[PDB]
Amino acid sequence: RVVYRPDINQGNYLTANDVSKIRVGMTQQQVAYALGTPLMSDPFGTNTWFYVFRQQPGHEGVTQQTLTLTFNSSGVLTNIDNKPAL
Amino acid sequence: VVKDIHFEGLQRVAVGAALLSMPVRTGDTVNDEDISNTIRALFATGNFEDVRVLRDGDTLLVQVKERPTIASITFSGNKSVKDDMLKQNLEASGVRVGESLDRTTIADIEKGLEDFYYSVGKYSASVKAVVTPLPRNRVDLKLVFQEGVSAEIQQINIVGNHAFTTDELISHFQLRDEVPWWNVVGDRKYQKQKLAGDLETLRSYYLDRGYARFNIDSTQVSLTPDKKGIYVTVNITEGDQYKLSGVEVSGNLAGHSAEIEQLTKIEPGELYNGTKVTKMEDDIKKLLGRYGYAYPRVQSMPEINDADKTVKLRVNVDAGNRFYVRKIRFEGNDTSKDAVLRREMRQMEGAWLGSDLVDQGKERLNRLGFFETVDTDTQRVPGSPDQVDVVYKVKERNTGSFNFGIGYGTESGVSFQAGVQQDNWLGTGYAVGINGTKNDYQTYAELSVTNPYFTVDGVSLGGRLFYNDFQADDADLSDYTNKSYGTDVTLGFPINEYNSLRAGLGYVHNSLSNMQPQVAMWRYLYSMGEHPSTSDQDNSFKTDDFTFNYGWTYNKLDRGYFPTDGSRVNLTGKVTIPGSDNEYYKVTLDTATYVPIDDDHKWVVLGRTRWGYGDGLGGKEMPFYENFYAGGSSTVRGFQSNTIGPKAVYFPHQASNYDPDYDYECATQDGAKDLCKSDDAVGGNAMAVASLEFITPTPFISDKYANSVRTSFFWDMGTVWDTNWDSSQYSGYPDYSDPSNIRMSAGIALQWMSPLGPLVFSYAQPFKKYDGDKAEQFQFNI
Amino acid sequence: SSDSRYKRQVSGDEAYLEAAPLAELHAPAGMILPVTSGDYAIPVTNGSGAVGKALDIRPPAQPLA
Amino acid sequence: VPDNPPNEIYATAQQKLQDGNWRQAITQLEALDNRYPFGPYSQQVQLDLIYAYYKNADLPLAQAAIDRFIRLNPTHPNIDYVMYMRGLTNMALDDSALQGFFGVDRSDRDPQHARAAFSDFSKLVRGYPNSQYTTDATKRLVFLKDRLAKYEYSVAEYYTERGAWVAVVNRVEGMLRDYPDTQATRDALPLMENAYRQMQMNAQAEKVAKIIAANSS
Amino acid sequence: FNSEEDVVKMSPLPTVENQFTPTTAWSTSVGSGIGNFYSNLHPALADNVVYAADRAGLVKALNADDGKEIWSVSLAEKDGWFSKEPALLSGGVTVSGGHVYIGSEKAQVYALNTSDGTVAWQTKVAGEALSRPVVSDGLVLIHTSNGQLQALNEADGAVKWTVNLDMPSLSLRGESAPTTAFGAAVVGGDNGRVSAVLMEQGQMIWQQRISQATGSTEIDRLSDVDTTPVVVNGVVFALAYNGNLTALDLRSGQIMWKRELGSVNDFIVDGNRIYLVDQNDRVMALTIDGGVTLWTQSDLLHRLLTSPVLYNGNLVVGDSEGYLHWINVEDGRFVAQQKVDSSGFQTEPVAADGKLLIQAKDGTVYSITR
Repeated sequence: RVVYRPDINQGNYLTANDVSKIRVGMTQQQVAYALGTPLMSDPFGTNTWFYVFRQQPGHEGVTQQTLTLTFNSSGVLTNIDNKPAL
Repeated sequence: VVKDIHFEGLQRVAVGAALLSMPVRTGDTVNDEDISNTIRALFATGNFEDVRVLRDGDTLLVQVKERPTIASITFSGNKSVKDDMLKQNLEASGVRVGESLDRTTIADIEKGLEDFYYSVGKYSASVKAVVTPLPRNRVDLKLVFQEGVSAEIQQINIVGNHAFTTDELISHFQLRDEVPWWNVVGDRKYQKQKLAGDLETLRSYYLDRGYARFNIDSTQVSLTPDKKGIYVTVNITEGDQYKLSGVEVSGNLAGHSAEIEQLTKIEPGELYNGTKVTKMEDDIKKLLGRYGYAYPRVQSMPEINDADKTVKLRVNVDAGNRFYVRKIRFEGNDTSKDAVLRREMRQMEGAWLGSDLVDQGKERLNRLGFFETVDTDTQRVPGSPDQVDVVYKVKERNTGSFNFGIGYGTESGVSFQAGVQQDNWLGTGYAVGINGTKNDYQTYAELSVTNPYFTVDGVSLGGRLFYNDFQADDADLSDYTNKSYGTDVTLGFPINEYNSLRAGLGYVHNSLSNMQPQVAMWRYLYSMGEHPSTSDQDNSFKTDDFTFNYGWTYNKLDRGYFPTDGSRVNLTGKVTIPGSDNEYYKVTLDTATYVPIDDDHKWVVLGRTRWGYGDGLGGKEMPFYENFYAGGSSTVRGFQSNTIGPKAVYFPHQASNYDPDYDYECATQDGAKDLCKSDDAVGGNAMAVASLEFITPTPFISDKYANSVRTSFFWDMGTVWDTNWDSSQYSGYPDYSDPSNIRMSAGIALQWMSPLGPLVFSYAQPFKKYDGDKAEQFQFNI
Repeated sequence: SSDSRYKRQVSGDEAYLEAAPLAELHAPAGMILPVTSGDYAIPVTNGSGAVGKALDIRPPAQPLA
Repeated sequence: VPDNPPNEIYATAQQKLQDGNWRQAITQLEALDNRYPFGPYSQQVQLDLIYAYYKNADLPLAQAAIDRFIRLNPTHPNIDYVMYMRGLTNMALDDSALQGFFGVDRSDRDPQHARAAFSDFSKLVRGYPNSQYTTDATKRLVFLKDRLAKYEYSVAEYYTERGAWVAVVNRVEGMLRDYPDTQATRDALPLMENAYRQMQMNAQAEKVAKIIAANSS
Repeated sequence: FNSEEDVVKMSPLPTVENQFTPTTAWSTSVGSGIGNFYSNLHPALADNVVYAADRAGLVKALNADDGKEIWSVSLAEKDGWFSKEPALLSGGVTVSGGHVYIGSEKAQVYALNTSDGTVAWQTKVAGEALSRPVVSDGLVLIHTSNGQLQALNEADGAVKWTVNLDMPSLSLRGESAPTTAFGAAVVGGDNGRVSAVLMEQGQMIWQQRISQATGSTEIDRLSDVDTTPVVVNGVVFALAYNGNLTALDLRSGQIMWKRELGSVNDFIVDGNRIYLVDQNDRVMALTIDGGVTLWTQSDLLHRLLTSPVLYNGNLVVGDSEGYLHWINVEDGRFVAQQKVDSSGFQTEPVAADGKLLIQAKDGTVYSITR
């Protein structure tokens, strides 16, 4: 069957709200505890951080929200990564 | 200055060892200080008490009483009391096996038993604890226990009570006065905590009722000196009911407000009684828990106005522990693979609190019944106030299966009834079921195979592969032989997890050679148009049948080893597409239900029933082997196994390609040579079977024992009527067109599911049948 | 389990005498590769007891009593 | 069970041990332990019982005797013997060879008994890296590390199929931090790569592919 | 099913001497009534009349008569969650002259000043009922062993001075109830410390710790410790719930004559002349000389007694199942020649003059004299 599949999630939801709570840069400790668990732990090098929600609900809709920041210091960033479904 | 003297008889802590144990170290200026030191320390050590200062010349010479140490406790007297609480109260008393014996501690265990009786309730302090120092090192302790006393507690002293009838309250309680002759449901007995629980019983009772000033204040215990007529008195302080017309709330839950508003959607008339909104609070509670929290602090604080009887309730509402996510773990996985159990799980990392997830995993386990400590441990994973570890216990037993029957063929090739089940073969990710009844000339071979997954969407690798060369041989095989051979294999995408109408492939052909000489057989072949014979058992049929069938299955069951909440449902229906010899419309129906009639559940009523009918090609009689046999076996017992309904009448035949002489009872070479009354029950085309039984603990066994042992009692009822039947020829013999073959019989059934032996001992005493049913008396099942 | 063992040295393979490639993972000098987190280093021993089979499978000592 | 004068007690027992029917010997030694506890049999009888148990592969009896001795005696000249046998029995806890034989083996079974084994052994070496025991310790140490690498491989590739491919990711990061020294781990490296594939994450995929090239397994 | 108890030493009937005729001049029942359920039953006699009541408060009067028993006041309350529930039957009874004083199971006061038969004064008050109503001059004063003092005072039905005292966890079946000696409202040790709350408006006069009224210390309890007072010659013999002796007078612990020898079941400690039956079923007639007397015939064993009523020198102590035991002058000796309503004996009798007053669990008024 390529007709249907039970619905698919990779959660820890969020919104541009707590995003607005956040901005470019503040100590990797503070934000680290602020927006939640670091979803994709960069292994090596670039403190590249990946707030991505993924949603595939049954053959009509989607949400691939992807986020990445860089904290190579006291927690300093200049990193833009947000995008809806893709 | 001493020589650490000679002892014609020293044994214990010794010349030197005792030399130093007491203030009598060789080389000492000793004063009477040391003498009293010896004396007292001798008492003191708790290893030795024969205490003296007996100096020859001035050399200490002694008759000893050597008793180290405590050696033979004798828990004398244990009526319903076990020796273990005696032992544990013993170390509680400060001495034990392996303890230094200070004869001081004695009375303690007296008390240690005496007071012990209180915690039970019933108290008969008779504590005969006597010690015998056996004079080398041995000690024999006689621990004689007399406690004649019971907690038979009936003081329904219920007072302060003028709102709910005392008797109503009693009914709330666990102290009644009559043993029903219809069902065991009554209570009369004690414990401190039964007390408290009943306190809450009536309490919750009231406050639930909407009480808001109710409390209890009287607790006056009394027992007669005879220690049995137990009267204890209690009084309360009632509350005030209300009518509700006022509401307040405060939320810091991040965004679920008017969903509450209209989630309740009350209108201006509704009454106060509190537990209603307690379930409103559970509403909004799990509402948020699903939304993505775990521990908000949310309370509904009420008020008390009667000065207008005007009450308004307030609620504080936090947001909670949104996102604590850590991997899942297992413990108790020891022969099962991680991966298969993970195939069980449906959980997903990277979300927020879902009860449905973990508790369904619980239940999915419960379904398995090979292994059980269903334990979802989901504590905060330490540190990073950001996550929660997930971990899982299970307790296992070596569980494996084989069924067969006693004999016969040990005089012959080791004969096999081999149905064997690893059930760790699903430990291969897929389980195969195998039984062949490889009987001397009955070569039954089957194949059942299921991986629950071709694909995880639910499609399960389920296949059924068939052959039997059946000969039915005692003195010949040309009475009949079958190359019989068919496979049915499922295909279904079960989208709902309880809806399945599916489309697997169902085929058989069989080679049917030299069949039997019985009247039904003849007319059935006549019905096939293949008019049969008159004196042999030699004929032909090659059966090739083509299936279009749908069927639906619905089962909710808790425990895999042994359910309690039993609702299992299985239905099959076959519309047979042409090129089949018979285009049969076959309907087969079976259900089973546990109703655990109690919440301790030790009491479960079981009802099981089944329908089987064939309506297909109105235009053929039926290809027979789709027959029904039932009864006298396990679903019924006391009778011949699977023998019911329509009989089997032979027709005058003189060969089978040699049916042997001195043959079937009649209508052949034995007895009558003509048609006769050859009554050998085989049933008709509509079968109905049902057991009506109850299941109850024999508590005379350990909790482990009953955990493995099940005791029940059955009424085993079946009838099978052949929808297609005659009276014209049966102008003298019995017939079948509606349920009349109903019987009676009841039995005791006992099964121990020991890991190496699942054990069936039954005494079903047969107390009704009909014609063609034979008696069954003693045999011990699988 | 006896496969010519359980008599003078531990079971299991002797291929962990020839265990998995314990190889430095490869990138140029001057990079941090935050891989490593534990007590797993195996030194160049001189022993440090017996290597092979003829050893004591027997307790390192026994008291007559 | 004998109560000869107690050396002949302990001797009829050890007579059954050298006799090899170690059950009757254990009965006899317990009776000695049943009768007289005051002095140091416990040391002698306990060694007898531990050795007999674990040579019979009486695994939990071995643990029990070992522990109740180390409570009776947590420091003698036989520390290596006992701690060694503990790591061994912790191993034996993880895997049992009784169904392993129509073609069966346990490669991704109870983590925690392997935990106990690894703990005992690394403890012992960081205390006692100088014994015939130490060699077994390191041998089985790398063995179990690789073993549980494969356990992880089982579990994580299971996800990968099941589609916790990001959870796969962080698991692989786990074994990374664990050890890049055994071959399943090598094999896994491309699995994290696969995660990068399926999760649309591109340059990281390039990088992991380069690492797959670099350590080439 | 049946394995919870052990053997008990019992010596039912080893000796009887027919040297007493326990005749009867009447022998009457109105039938339980009693059942088996604690309260203060006794054949109390007023001016040659015993007003025998069985259950549902049924009173019928045998007035020193060969067994006619009629003063029909057959009364359980008109009402309830049963509408005349008669059971749960324990009531306070008093006759002051011709006035009946009945509390019903829960402090239910009823003044039947017998002139019409059932004389209709009632006041229903909350609480519970254990002991007798002690009418000190219109003052229906009761202690119930919930450490409670109640003054149903009938110029209105009840004028309330409520003095709830200390109590231990186990309610003392030795009940405290007012015993008046010279204004001496003598009420015992509620945990064993004897308290005086004498009414002026409800007035705790004095206490003095005496002994233990046992409720929670795992000690000797078995002896029938009728934790009850006997003020006489000033010296008060209030049984305390640990089985040790004490004598207090001048109100006071200024004497605590505490000679212990053991513990007793039945006592009347009358002046100095003591009549004491132990749980050994050994009776002494103590004439104290330092407190030493045991005349032990434990040849009877563990049978529940009823208050030994002496008449004609004749201390007839009633123990269950048709046995009363008639200790005349000789001590501690009698002859056990018995005929009564052998219907078990389970609570105290109240007797009168040299005759006998008995009331049965099944029968009511039997005249077992000579």
